[PDB]
Amino acid sequence: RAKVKSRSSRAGLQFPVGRVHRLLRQGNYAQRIGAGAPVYLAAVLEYLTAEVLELAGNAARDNKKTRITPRHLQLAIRNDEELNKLLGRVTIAQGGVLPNIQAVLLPKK
Amino acid sequence: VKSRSSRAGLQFPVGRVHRLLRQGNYAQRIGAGAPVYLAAVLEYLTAEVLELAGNAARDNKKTRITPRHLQLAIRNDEELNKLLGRVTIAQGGVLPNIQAVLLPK
Amino acid sequence: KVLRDNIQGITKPAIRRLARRGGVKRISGLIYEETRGVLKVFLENVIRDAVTYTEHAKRKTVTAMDVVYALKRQGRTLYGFGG
Amino acid sequence: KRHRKVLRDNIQGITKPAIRRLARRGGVKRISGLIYEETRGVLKVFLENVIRDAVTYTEHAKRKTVTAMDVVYALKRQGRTLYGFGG
Amino acid sequence: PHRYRPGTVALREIRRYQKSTELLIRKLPFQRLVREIAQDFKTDLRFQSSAVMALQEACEAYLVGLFEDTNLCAIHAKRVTIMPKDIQLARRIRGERA
Amino acid sequence: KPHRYRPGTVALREIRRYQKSTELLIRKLPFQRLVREIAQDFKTDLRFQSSAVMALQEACEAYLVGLFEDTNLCAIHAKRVTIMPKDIQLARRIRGERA
Amino acid sequence: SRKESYSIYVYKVLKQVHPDTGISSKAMGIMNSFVNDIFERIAGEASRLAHYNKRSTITSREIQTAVRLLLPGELAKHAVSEGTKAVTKYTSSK
Amino acid sequence: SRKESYSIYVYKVLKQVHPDTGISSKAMGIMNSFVNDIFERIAGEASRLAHYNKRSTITSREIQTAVRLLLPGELAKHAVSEGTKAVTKYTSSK
DNA sequence: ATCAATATCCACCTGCAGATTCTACCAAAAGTGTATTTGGAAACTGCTCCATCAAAAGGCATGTTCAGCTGAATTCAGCTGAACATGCCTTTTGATGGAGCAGTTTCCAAATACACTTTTGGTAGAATCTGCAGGTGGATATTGAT
DNA sequence: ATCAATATCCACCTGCAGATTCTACCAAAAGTGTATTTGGAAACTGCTCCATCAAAAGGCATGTTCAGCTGAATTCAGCTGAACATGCCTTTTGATGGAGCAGTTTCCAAATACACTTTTGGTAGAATCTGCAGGTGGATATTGAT
Ligand SMILES: [Cl-]
Ligand SMILES: [Cl-]
Ligand SMILES: [Cl-]
Ligand SMILES: [Cl-]
Ligand SMILES: [Cl-]
Ligand SMILES: [Mn+2]
Ligand SMILES: [Mn+2]
Ligand SMILES: [Mn+2]
Ligand SMILES: [Mn+2]
Repeated sequence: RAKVKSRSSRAGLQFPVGRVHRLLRQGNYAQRIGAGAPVYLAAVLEYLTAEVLELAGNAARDNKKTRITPRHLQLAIRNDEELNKLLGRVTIAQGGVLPNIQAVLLPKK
Repeated sequence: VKSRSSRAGLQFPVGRVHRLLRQGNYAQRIGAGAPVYLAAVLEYLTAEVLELAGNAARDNKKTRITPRHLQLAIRNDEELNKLLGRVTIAQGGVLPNIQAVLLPK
Repeated sequence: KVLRDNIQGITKPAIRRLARRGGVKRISGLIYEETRGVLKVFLENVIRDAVTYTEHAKRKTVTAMDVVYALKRQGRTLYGFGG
Repeated sequence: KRHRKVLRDNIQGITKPAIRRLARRGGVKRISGLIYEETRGVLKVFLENVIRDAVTYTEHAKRKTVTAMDVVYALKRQGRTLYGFGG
Repeated sequence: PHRYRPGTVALREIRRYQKSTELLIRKLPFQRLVREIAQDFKTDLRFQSSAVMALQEACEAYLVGLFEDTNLCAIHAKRVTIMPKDIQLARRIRGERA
Repeated sequence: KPHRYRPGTVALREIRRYQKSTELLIRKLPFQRLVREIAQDFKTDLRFQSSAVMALQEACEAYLVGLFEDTNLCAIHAKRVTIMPKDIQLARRIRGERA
Repeated sequence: SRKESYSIYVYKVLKQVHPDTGISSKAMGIMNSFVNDIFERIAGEASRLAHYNKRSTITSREIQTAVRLLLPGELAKHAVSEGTKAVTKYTSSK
Repeated sequence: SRKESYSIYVYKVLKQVHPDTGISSKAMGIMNSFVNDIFERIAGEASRLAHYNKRSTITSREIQTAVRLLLPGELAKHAVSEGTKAVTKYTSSK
């Protein structure tokens, strides 16, 4: 008799491998879901969460505030160039724009 | 034996359209009206672009629809424009259009 | 004698304080009307798609998810409200 | 056992007269001299990005021939859906 | 009396709002506007509090973003003032109108 | 004793000539080589359906032409009549392509 | 071997609206792509509707709200028309 | 009854990459919408991959090509990596 | 660029409610175990469809000349829109009461899923037709020079 | 305004490719009968969401003054278009050897289908915290005058 190790930790992940599997079965994405697919994806989602999370927290502490607001997450994503395309046609609530004024508009001396 | 497609007074193959709903995995299950209603919408639409196109075929003094004509059709008709904005018609051309300021005068 | 559509309730200064967030040094007087026009179109067809969602679901209250599904539908995917 | 010949620098085969011809159909009366290089600039990015996806479709499918479907599947993927080749 | 010359609060104002994140249209003028646009599609509709801010959020975003994109067009024509002429070019390139 | 047309006048004359047609405008073998090159540089040792090259050339000319009018609108917007890079960059920036 | 198309149906519907007009093979091609494209968008947009509403099946109603969502204006309206009761003619026979 | 979220997993991974960093509730909100979107895109793109090649199932192999298409540049490759890296570690489930 | 002067910013400090996080239990997933079913990987192998290759030609690109007209640069009047104080009002805010609905259990009839068995519509080459692309020369129009 | 110089239009011809037709073999609807879930239809709540309600806050409209900007007008250098001569290379066509689909078959390795056993992910209260909301007071910026 051999008992429970979550498959998510068998893959060394924080993200829920099991759930992601349930979610792919119930998405109508294909007839059958291979047992590696949900781990791989969970990894990819966990990874991606990680990547914007550090870049945002950086901008979070840069803003001299302890935690992460949508503001920071925006500053994070829009200043990073590789996240800007993945999230180009996505709008971040309560985010703002990056401060940006055109050269031509500024005073002269 | 009587097919469902003529049973609904359609040219389009309701039978197939049902089957083609088998692999989008668009859902677990397909209701029996879905292929009929839809196959109808496709038949309606192919029909609608077919007239506007054939017109341009005959303005052009030709018996046969070229992709050209289909373009003249899709782009000059404005509701059909919009459904097909982000689509490119092979061998199609553009609509003849010169900007006002460019013409001599 | 203030009988005026609420589109004009979109007060003038407020219409574009935005333009500055948009990065604009100075704006024409015509711009406000033209703007109020675009504002309305934008949200008209959005609420139209949002609502058929409310309607397909046989509901009588528009929920934020209907909005979200619709924004996505329009290619204006919004994060922070359920998808 | 016959490999040749190196393909290098083929972007300049997109001749200035041809760049012109595309441009007229676009309805352009007059073109700056810089426009041609810029254009070649823009064409090659475009054609890279498409062929990158076309090919990723070809290899996932474990073929070694790019098929028009791959092209089409890729173009569509770019939101530049093309009619007249298989979808 | 003494004060600032034209254009200068504007920059002072631009940096202020780019600095902030707050909503800029007001809530009830908007809400009123929203339900009005709504009722005209289906009668007897009500709305989640959340679903209204959802819409203000989407709009203000769309609009601000509507330009940075023309301000580029106003600047493109050796100008510094946005005009209707400019917005239409923005939307026509984006594919909203021709 | 010999001349024919003023500057600008055949320009329009060809706009009307090409807008009337549907032929591809890039030459076929030059396009193909370029394609094969970009490909080969992406993964080696590939082949191509005649079909899939035209797919690409049709798609391209479509793309480029469509930008050119978007460009031309930008040139005309700035009281100019000649397209410049300054224009193409504005077109792709608004399109959102990321130049 | 076995490639299947919509081209007969287009040709059928072609003789209905322009009896003395025909269609080139490359134009017929384009018509297919038009059919197939139009098909997934509708079928797809339906698919996620069922899914947003936690129901497991696509009924004619989904195909419809789909059409309502994705077709513009009047051909959306002549579609639901020409469409909704392609379906009774089907359910009024037995 | 109550719906379910990704916030614990996000908060967990958050404490790992920045041990001294919390997360606002609506910032958690955004992060949640983000996972979801990305989830669908990949899942969709794979779904459609699987389908072009007349294969009935989605394997990790499809999810990968999915990432290849849809994730940009270098962010694509740390992704293929952390994934095949999570997947072998899983199959070594002894 | 500096001097003097309104006028706006920006760190430094700080105590509190409104949030964020932490704690303390419960169905609902997820994980197992055992049992079956199947999709698609390997292994041939038939057969297109691709890659070169060559020859000749004539379409088309390139490189050069010459000028016209476009883009850019300066100047300048006038009118538009920014800046602000001013004064009245719409919007905010804070609960609040109650009907209105979405959210769900529970429970069957209707609708759809399987698994075969005829039966027929669609497809793939071969059999006929026959639009129209391309080559004309004759006209009309447009263009540009006197 | 006339007159020369092309270019565009446009009707007729005609053999060929590409369309249309016609026949014959097989995958795919359709037809039956039995096998399983669902999406309501009735019955019921919790929770948001509407309608008021009423004090004050700043926000908005309004009107005034001036600046600077936008639009116009002229001038000019030089760039880009039109024309030609020259000649390369693409285009055509036709052949041919072979790599590589794709079409079939065969057999595991892998996924699904149920049945229970654990475990976790999430709530609603209970226990901690930090931007804020706001009061300064010190600098940076901006402006008009020397
Ligand atoms: Cl409950
Ligand atoms: Cl038959
Ligand atoms: Cl002859
Ligand atoms: Cl033949
Ligand atoms: Cl503060
Ligand atoms: Mn797998
Ligand atoms: Mn019978
Ligand atoms: Mn190379
Ligand atoms: Mn200080």
